[PDB]
Amino acid sequence: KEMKAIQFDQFGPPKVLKLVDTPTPEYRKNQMLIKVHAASLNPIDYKTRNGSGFVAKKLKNNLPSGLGYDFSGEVIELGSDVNNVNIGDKVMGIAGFPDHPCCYAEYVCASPDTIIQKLEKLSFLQAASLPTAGLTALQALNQAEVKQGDVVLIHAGAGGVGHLAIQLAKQKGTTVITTASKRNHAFLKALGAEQCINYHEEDFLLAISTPVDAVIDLVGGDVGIQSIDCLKETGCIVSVPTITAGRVIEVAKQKHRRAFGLLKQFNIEELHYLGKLVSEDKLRIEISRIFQLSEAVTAHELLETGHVRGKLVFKVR
Ligand SMILES: NC(=O)C1=CN([C@@H]2O[C@H](COP(=O)(O)OP(=O)(O)OC[C@H]3O[C@@H](n4cnc5c(N)ncnc54)[C@H](OP(=O)(O)O)[C@@H]3O)[C@@H](O)[C@H]2O)C=CC1
Repeated sequence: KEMKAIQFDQFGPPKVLKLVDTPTPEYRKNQMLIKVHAASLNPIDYKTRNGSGFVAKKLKNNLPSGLGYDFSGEVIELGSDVNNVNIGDKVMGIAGFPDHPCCYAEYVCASPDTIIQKLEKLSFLQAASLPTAGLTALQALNQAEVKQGDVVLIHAGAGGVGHLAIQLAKQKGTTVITTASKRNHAFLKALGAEQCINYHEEDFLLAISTPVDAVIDLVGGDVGIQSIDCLKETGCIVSVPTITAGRVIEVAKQKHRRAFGLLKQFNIEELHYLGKLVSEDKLRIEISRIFQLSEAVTAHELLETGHVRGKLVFKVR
């Protein structure tokens, strides 16, 4: 009943992550046990681990805790009352979201409501890299009601959510403006960005010629606040980081502009859709580095720089 898993005993720097022997998750009669093949990293992982996030509030008196929500793998055990999944099925989805992060591990417990069948053409690494980043990109674009003709500014275009959002926005027929390092300019142009603003070189507002219909703000804080000034009268900002969502919405209200937060929800139909695109080479998931669980500290140090292009992923098997 043992497995290897990454845990942390205290909130702190990346060094607090440990590869630990731990029991296999318990599963209820309506849940399943999954042998994990792949699990991707998201910033929420390091914000929880350093204790800054809202999820850290709930785990405060409940450590040690695992980490990770995105996973890919094989169904090994099934509860008595699970009807539509079979043992041996290859699956992809989210586990333990939000209060029981657990995917940096060899086995996870999951509900059939938070997984789908992995398409055959998808690799396990691709399948584990998609759920959080992809569902967020899509639901942000939908919250902004992006249509063909619209101008869309996507901050942090080279990252996990961004690089997908750019591709999805291009496929919607929108003019895509984005912010990134000079180093990522060529990468983002190739994915469909019309303009890549080097945000180190000048105020990004100065680089934007005309009022924008939507801002997909993936940085938040003062960048999100600043983005309000480039919106059209009818434009809206979707500020995705949760910690400054309220602040950004308030300043938008004061500027008489529409603003939204975003809380990623699991959607079977959307993830089916995103996965199909990836299998048909119509949407690229950029996996910039593949780690073993043994390298979790290193992985988290890289992720916390805030300069990861695309996705980092653990190959568990
Ligand atoms: N509320 C929700 O349901 C969700 C919220 N999120 C949140 O959204 C945010 C982004 O997520 P994710 O895409 O995974 O993050 P990433 O770590 O993958 O994003 C890294 C990217 O950010 C860019 N970047 C860093 N600083 C700036 C800046 N000041 N201006 C413009 N770009 C910048 C970098 O570009 P470069 O190297 O070129 O400088 C890099 O490519 C996170 O804070 C995350 O917690 C994510 C998923 C769901």
